[PDB]
Amino acid sequence: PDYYEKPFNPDGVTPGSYKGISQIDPYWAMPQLTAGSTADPSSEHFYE
Amino acid sequence: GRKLSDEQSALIARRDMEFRVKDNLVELNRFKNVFGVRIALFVVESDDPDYYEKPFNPDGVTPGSYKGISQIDPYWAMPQLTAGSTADPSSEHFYEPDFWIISGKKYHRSHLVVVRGPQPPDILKPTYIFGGIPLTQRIYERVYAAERTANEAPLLAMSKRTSTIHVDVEKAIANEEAFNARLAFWIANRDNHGVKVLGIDEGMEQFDTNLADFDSIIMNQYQLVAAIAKTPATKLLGTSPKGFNATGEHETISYHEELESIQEHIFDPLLERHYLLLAKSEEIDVQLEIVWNPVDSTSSQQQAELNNKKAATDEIYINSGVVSPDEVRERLRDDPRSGYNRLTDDQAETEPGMSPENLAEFEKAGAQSAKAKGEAERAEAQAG
Amino acid sequence: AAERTANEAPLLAMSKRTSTIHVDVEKAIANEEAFNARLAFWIANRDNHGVKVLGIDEGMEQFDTNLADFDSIIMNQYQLVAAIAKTPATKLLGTSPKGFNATGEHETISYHEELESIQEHIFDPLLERHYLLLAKSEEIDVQLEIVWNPVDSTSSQQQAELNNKKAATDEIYINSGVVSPDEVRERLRDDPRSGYNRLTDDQAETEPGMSPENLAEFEKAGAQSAKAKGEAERAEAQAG
Repeated sequence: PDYYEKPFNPDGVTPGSYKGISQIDPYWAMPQLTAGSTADPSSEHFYE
Repeated sequence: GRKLSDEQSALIARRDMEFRVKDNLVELNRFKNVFGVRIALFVVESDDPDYYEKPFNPDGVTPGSYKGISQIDPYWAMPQLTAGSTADPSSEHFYEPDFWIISGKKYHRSHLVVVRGPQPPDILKPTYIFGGIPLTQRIYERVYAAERTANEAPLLAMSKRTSTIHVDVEKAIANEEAFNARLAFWIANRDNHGVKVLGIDEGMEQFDTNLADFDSIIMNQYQLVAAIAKTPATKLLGTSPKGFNATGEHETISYHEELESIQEHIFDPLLERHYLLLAKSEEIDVQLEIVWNPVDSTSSQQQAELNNKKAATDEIYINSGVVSPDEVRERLRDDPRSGYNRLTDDQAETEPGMSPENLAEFEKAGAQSAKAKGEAERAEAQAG
Repeated sequence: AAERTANEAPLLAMSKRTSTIHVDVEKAIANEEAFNARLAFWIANRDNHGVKVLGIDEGMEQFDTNLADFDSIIMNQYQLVAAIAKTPATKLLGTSPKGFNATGEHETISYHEELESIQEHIFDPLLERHYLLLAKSEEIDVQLEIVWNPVDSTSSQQQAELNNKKAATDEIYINSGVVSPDEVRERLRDDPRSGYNRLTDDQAETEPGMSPENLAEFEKAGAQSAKAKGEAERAEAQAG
């Protein structure tokens, strides 16, 4: 029910589950920032 | 990956002949450029009243049902949006019209083939009624400007010089119908090597106009028009504009590349769908693929040293054994540009590298080897 | 800026020439509708070879505008526009701008360089993940990657002269035994620009140096060697 919410795992691929490619305009998507990404600049994942 | 027999080749050839495929392709591209969106419909006769309602089924084709291709102008059809198409941006078919209204008849999207020009953003799609950006909208203003600038020059040239004289107009209007007659006589008989006589209190002056700058403006406008249409000016105008280089080395390359892009994008899907439907309609149990001829066009000479260069390469390969005498034969047979196009059904040598000279030395080397082998054994008779 | 500057010139060309006449306006407004009629007749029938009659106290004067400077401005603006887009102007406008030399050799190289930069950066990760996920979904238990075709575009003459030069390289290595005839046949098969795409499933000779002429000289040298050795023992049969 929440596969996209979990982090990606290649081992979870169901045969025939792949359907196609979807592209979204920027005004339909709103990014969300967590406390982990804004912890300290020493983190490799700072500000995305 | 192999060549089909002659009977179905002739069948497909004639079928395409009475279907006017090339006309359909040309009109498709032309009206797509003109209107920004074009609709292609494939007519297939079925007994189901709602065959077009159901999504297209490849296996639903009945023999001999196909009839041809029809194209619909934008102002006849009316798109319709289902709830799923406008459900959420996550869908792969967001803002994709899944139904079209043509004179009250419903057609599913899968049954149609729609080609689009430039793609507007999603928010601008409803304004364009889910269509591409028209080229006429992009070009009409500049076309008008260029045409008006071109037309203006002869009008100024026709009135380049004006001549005026001064005279006591009171005495002129005192008794005219003779003053006018005299001046009309002068105008009628006016030329060089004649003398005009005036009084001491009058004068005469002339004015001109310099027209030595219109050409640059006209050529700049025409160059801009050529730039808008993504076509070299040497085709629209038939000559490079004045003062511009006419090397055309990269221009022809870019034009050929654009033509290849058009071939890949617009003509490929309709042709693929047509050929699939035709093959399924006439019991053709072979899968078909489309290969395009080279877009570059050359005169007879360039063809001559084109063919010779490949011929030289072929001899290098066959003597080295990498290729065989046969596989070059049908390669030449498949190429229509090759000079030899009336080939028979005869077959050449199939073994790789067995040239007539290579085959000649095949037996000569082996035969001498046996003689050499026996001689050593014959030498072994003595000293033993 | 470039578009408005381009649009300005034809309008000024339309309004290039201005003509004026000085008359006694008081008399003209004393009784018009005939002055207007006469002037309208003059405008309607105006051309060269015609003469205009004026009073002794009147005068006529004309003006004109020089429009020989717009072209350089327009081409400079368009050159800057093409510079911003990191694409040669010869493709945006179709020709090199006025006054700029048109060698164009290095600009094609720069555009090509930007082209494989785009190919490596934008297109590569999406397509790579797509192929990985397709392989996982379609139970294809083979690891695969992506290799890119050359970015340049060539004509028939250029392609033919390209293939001919490569053929010489193939022949020189085969005679020296660097590569095997099949190992270049497969390369010839996979090349898209190569004419030979109808190759069958047959396999050619597999070990390097074993060329059709290298066949013949091999057995003769091999066979003649045995003959010479046979004579060696035959010769030594006598003299001891």
